[PDB]
Amino acid sequence: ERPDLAWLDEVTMTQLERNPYEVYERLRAEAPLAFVPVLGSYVASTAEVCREVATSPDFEAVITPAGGRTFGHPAIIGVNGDIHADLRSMVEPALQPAEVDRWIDDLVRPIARRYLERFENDGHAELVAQYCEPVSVRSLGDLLGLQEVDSDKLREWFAKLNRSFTNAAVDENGEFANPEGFAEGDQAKAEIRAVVDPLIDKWIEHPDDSAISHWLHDGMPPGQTRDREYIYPTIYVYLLGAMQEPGHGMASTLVGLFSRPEQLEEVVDDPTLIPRAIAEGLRWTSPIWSASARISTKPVTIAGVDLPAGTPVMLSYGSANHDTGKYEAPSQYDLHRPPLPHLAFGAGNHACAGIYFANHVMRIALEELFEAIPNLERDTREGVEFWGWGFRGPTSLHVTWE
Ligand code: HEM
Ligand SMILES: COc1cc(C=O)ccc1O
Repeated sequence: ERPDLAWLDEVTMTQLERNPYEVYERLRAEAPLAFVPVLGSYVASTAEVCREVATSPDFEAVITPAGGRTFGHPAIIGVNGDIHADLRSMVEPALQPAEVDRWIDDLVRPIARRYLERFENDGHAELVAQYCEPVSVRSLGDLLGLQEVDSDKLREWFAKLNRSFTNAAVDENGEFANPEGFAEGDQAKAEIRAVVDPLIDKWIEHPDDSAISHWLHDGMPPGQTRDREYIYPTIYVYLLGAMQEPGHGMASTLVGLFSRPEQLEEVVDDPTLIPRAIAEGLRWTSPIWSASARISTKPVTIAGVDLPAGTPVMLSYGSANHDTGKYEAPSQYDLHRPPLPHLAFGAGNHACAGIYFANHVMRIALEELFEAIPNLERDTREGVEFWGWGFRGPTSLHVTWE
């Protein structure tokens, strides 16, 4: 409908999944708020527009259409008002910094060592499947009370939920172009129910220190628990992004450090630089790249576009984190980039609830990896491909050493 952006009519879903950065570089220059036809939504591409929409009193949370098809109601990312306040109060206790500091090291460090012990003397590894994803899901899985769910299964679940959640392509009429692409999401949810329903049965009668047991019990009147149908969509929120993103973050940080070998050496020599390395990794390839959204609650003007009430806007934080109005040569990883705010954890009342936990998981994992394999080198015989528009990370990370 906007004549000068008619080229957007020819942008494809596959192009956005394989490499969104060229289209979004054009968006940041041409139309920081733009309707992208294949996504069927306005998209915010710049840091200023993303932060404004995420913090605006004239917007509230909404799930993307394929995200809502995948999670249903009430997913913590998609609700507001009293329901959102309750779900935030439900998830926040185990994520409080003072609480995380009590146990995070005894949680993640033995897990990192266990996975490292399986390959640290091999001279070769694929770090996404052998280290980053397992440490991420095993840490969170244990925290949640899913100790008896294998890391293989947790990784399978987040991969299926990922593809269903981001099955965003629509046709001329705004209908999903790939309706069959939700089926594996439905299959994942059905498997999750068969595993987690007996655990919830047990936690209702015998609460313990698992996070999901506390989601059932915390803040409730005596003898009551939150209904499982009320909490399952937030369980799915965790079983996708909370399981997937710390692994994406550490893998992307490693890819960035490999691209700057002098800086990889710096960090191996001085592991106190790992937090700064991770912060730049999250900016450089944001794990949650364009998965969240808001909806206007009143008519509002953003980036010169007059939006009616009820207008969804996708927040492409991964593009916002390459805003050249903020950063110099953002496409390059640079450990020594001057520390600035970034949007990889979002903004506003729906900003990431697990920042402190997530940074610790990534930090400890990289600490133990560099301790165990200080001469880590990237297998330059194999390339690193990134995939994903909603959630983005490297599909593999082949390394060698010795
Ligand atoms: C590097 C890892 C992670 C990244 C980059 C990340 C990023 C994000 C982003 C971008 C959002 C949406 C914010 C917005 O819409 O403005 C979000 C929401 C959320 N994240 Fe994180 N996340 C990570 C890990 C985690 C972990 C490990 C947990 C839980 C232990 C978690 C819990 C949540 C929750 C509960 C929300 C929903 C908040 C709400 O809607 O009120 N995240 N995250
Ligand atoms: C923290 O987990 C999630 C976060 C988001 C943010 O947009 C979307 C789906 C998720 O599962």
